[PDB]
Amino acid sequence: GLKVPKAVQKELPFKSGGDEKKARSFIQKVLTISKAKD
Amino acid sequence: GARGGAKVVIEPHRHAGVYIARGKEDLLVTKNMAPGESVYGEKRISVEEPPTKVEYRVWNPFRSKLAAGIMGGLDELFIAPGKKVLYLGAASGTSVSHVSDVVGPEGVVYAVEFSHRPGRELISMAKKRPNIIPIIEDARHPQKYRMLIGMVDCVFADVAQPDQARIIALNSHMFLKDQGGVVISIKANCIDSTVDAETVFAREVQKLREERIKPLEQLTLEPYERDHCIVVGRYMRS
Amino acid sequence: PIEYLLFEEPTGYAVFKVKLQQDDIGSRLKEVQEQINDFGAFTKLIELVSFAPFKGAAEALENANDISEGLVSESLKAILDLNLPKAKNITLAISDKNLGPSIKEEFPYVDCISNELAQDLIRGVRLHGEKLFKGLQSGDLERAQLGLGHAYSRAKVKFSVQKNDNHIIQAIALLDQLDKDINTFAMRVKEWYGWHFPELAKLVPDNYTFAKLVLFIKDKASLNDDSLHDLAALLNEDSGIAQRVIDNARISMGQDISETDMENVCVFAQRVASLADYRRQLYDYLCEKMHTVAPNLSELIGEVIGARLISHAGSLTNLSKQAASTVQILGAEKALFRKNKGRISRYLANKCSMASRIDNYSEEPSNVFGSVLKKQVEQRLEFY
Amino acid sequence: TRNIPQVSSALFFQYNQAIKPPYQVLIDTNFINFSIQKKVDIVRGMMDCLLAKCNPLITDCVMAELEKLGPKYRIALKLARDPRIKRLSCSHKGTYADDCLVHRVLQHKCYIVATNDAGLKQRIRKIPGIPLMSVGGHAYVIEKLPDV
Amino acid sequence: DDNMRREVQRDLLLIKHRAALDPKRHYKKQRWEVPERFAIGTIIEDKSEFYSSRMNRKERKSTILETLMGDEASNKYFKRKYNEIQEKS
Amino acid sequence: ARIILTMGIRSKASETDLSEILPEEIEERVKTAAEVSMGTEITQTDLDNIN
Amino acid sequence: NPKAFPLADAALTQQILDVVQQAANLRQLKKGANEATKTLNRGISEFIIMAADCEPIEILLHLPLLCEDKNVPYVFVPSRVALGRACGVSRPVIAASITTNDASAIKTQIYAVKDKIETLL
RNA sequence: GCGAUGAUCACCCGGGUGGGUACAAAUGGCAGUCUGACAAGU
RNA sequence: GAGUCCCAUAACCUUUGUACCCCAGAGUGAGAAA
Repeated sequence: GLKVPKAVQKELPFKSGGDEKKARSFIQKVLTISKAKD
Repeated sequence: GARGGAKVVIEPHRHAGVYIARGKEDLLVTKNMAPGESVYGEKRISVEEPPTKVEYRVWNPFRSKLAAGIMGGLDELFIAPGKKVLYLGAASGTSVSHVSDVVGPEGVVYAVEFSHRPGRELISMAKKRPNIIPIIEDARHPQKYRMLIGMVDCVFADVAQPDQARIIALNSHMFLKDQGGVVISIKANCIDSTVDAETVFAREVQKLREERIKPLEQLTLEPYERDHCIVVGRYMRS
Repeated sequence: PIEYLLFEEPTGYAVFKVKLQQDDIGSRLKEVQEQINDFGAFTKLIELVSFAPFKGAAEALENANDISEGLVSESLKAILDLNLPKAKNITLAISDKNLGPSIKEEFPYVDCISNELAQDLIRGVRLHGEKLFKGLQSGDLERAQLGLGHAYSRAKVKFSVQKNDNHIIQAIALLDQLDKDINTFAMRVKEWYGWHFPELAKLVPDNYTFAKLVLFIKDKASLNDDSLHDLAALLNEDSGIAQRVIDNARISMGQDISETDMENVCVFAQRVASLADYRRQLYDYLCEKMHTVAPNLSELIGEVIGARLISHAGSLTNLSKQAASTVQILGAEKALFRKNKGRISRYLANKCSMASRIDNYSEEPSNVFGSVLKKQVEQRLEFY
Repeated sequence: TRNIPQVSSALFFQYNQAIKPPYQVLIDTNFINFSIQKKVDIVRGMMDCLLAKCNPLITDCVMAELEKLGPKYRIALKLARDPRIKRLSCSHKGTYADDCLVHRVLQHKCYIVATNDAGLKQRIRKIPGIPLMSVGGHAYVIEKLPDV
Repeated sequence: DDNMRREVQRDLLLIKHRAALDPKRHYKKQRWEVPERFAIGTIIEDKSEFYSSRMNRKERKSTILETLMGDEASNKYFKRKYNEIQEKS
Repeated sequence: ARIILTMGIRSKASETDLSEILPEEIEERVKTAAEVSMGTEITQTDLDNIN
Repeated sequence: NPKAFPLADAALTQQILDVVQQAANLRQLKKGANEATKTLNRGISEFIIMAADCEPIEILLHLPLLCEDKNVPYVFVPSRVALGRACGVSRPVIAASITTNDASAIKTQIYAVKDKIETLL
């Protein structure tokens, strides 16, 4: 990713467990296929 | 597919009084007017509501031609809450019960049947639904049962007869409101098996029009049925 | 040329007078059709002159039969005579063409109209309904139409409360619920009275018997030879419990409970007794109805078993419709019909399906076919 | 609610497997005039062209455009009212026919259209399974009817 | 209810991304948003459908995701996919 | 339940007095409902167990 | 009025007993009361045939209820005894069902007989 | 002296394991019984 | 200071006892006996 020089980064204007571990992975698991599938 | 433990999310359909149950499969369902029982052995959903156990019935599109129309994606369905509906050709409660569910307790369903044998089960269904009024009488003679039907907003006719247009008209003139709903189911083989389906449907939409019904829509019911359609129309007396 | 209009209401007959006649040439014009919808315009066309309510439910149906067959009832003859002038010929609007000749026969001086113009006025009356009756007591039409519905439609089919089989489904549902309740309350009675006299609980295992003994033996201290004979009469002395309870009651372990406590035990035990008494009455009830409702099915397998089969299918009409294989699995969860054993179970299932068909589709089913259809099963049983 | 009209079940792609003898033919206003010009009068002129029995239909509109034509086109009116010519009544406000004629074949894939107006021809060419019949030369010609 | 259960939220997420759950199942393209009003209901069998379409009591779970947990094929199917994607990433 | 004990059949409802059971406004509703009722006639064999 | 209604006349029975016969040859025919019910349950029955002299008749009056629910024609022949040979089978048949097949060699006279049966109904 | 009004068609060594349905009991499991000096008025 | 308002008056799981079931299941559909 981008590595902006610090001098540029200074001169910016302002605007710019257990069972669940198995059931929380499987959610972030399924979401990845659907994104890759689409 | 839809097996006993499987859990589903009930969310409303575009048409008022119609609901969708999501999951691995999507089901068309209507809330049960008489919870705790099935009318033709259909499938049911029970939801815990604050807690009261509200109950919802599965609408099988193959069995019900109207439900196939919803699957077909009808733009307008006059059958809606707080509306009077005249059901012609009511063989039994297979579809009328679902129509009874859509109209709700404020509404009523005027079910018309001819053959006595299906009528007995329809009457048995009619008791369980206080809103259904069974009329075991020939639809070809609306004067026979004018005594029993008040003024109705919409007419549903699934009569599989060659003279259905005459039956629809006479009932529409006697019972249907001005600007009221007309929704018909047509099978080509009974009316005319000699000629293709498409010419038949053209002929039927023609007959509705002399009778002062403005037809709005038509839907063939594939993949659920061959050689059907549902035509939706408005009755323009004036 | 219309003057009077005859309209039928489920509550009664109302005849109307046509004050103004709508334009006949321009009947199909937009504006005139709107006037039918508009109540204010319509009231100028017609006015209510009479209404004759039906005396009761019976009159509405027999008139409902008569209206349909194009016939004139005594009520129709009565109302019309007082209204239509004898008079060239007075003109009456009727929705039915078939009713016209009947009216003409009774009344030669009236000429009937059922043209679209007459239909137009009749449609408007139905549209507004009781709003045109201007306050006259018509109750409310909607339930009367609904009430006349199972009066009219359901008459033509010739059912009977004889046909009704819900008596069997609710009886079996109530019977099993009673069976659970009698056991639940009875077992409580053992606990309440167990504190006071526990070993009497083991002496009389039969729950129904124990409640009766507790009713007589409220206090274990009270022990007399005459009382021993009294409780000896209860059940029999073959088990010897009559002598045991006296010997036990003399040297016992149960802690005395208060008078109010004992009052609940016998009163609660009395409640248990009543439910069992009602349960046997309902059991005998279930037997009688099935012989009346399903003599073939009841005779083949039995009353209690058949009532359960009807409930599983949901109705006798249901049970008749399924194929034989479905009927066999309908009672495969409680072994109602139960390698060689399985053959008999299916064989009986085939015949049970037939008995439902005979019972369901016969207005007055008999047991002649059920009696024989059991006999072949007996021949079937002997060969295997 | 979005509406996406279904393609007619009478179509295997752009073949209409429903139109079979006898046919239904709609008549356009210009067609009667050109038929009179080439002296190919209506019913048999088809019968030679198609070798099948057809049912000519004149809409309330088309009977109306024929009648706006005036005294110069009287012959078209009497031919238009032949009893063998059935009538297709219309329930739309406008008397404009070219939108009237095409819109029916949009619904039901069971008609042929009779026309010589270039205004109306290509509209039928995009829509699939609508045979298109016209009068040219000395007799009628059918373009998108493979059964011929 | 406001502050909805994590269990209900995960069930909704499953329906939204229903396409990815099975390889041989495909669905119409839909932008499904959480409905403003909804309930959670259970499917009840007719007695005649005991063999055909009734799952065992042990298999039944209160929330959809646990039933997906019991299915071994879905777990095996997916463990392969998650490994394959991470290799590309 | 106490109503069913006083009136066994809707025909009895028209004349049976429900004052001790129901207030004046409610008791007339059941009477009016009885004549415009919907249910079918039941046998005395049936009526006995309902009581 | 009669429970066995409508009953095919002498002629109409012959054409029905004809279409029954080729169907047995072409494996389009399910015969017996329960098979008729099963073909009805799956909705593969284009029309059913039943016998009016069934002993007793009541054991086949379930089928009219099933068909009229779903709009399948049905018709009665005077003889269950006659309906046997048309099935090609060595015992009497009280009820039989011809099934739906648009891929059958014998479609044309089926729709001819199926045309007549509704006219009778 | 037949039949469509229906013929035909899980493991181990008679026993033990394994599984399904319905009811009843558990003071068996989830499962762990909230905080603690200020509040109110002229 | 602080959720009665998602039955701790309860749901589910485990153990135990009682009574049935291990034939297919929208079960199949012409053989069986000699």
